Amino acid sequence: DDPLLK
Amino acid sequence: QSLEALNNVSPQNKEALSITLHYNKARVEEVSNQSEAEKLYSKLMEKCPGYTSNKIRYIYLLALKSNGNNYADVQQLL
Repeated sequence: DDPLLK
Repeated sequence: QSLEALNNVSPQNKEALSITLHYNKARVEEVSNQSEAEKLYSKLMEKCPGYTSNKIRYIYLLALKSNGNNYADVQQLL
């Protein structure tokens, strides 16, 4: 759910 | 040189690129010296617990050091 991970 | 140029990175992608570069440096350390690799692994895990490769490598190094005495950690990661 993290945009950083995406 | 990449880490030096990281200071010029845009703030939006700065965190992601810093995490990637620290992971690469930790891999190079794991090739050279496992202690600094584990230190940077802990640093990145605190920085980003959601990453999997960092946790996988850290638990793998621990299992190498502990002769597979951290089965609970492997099960938790699974």
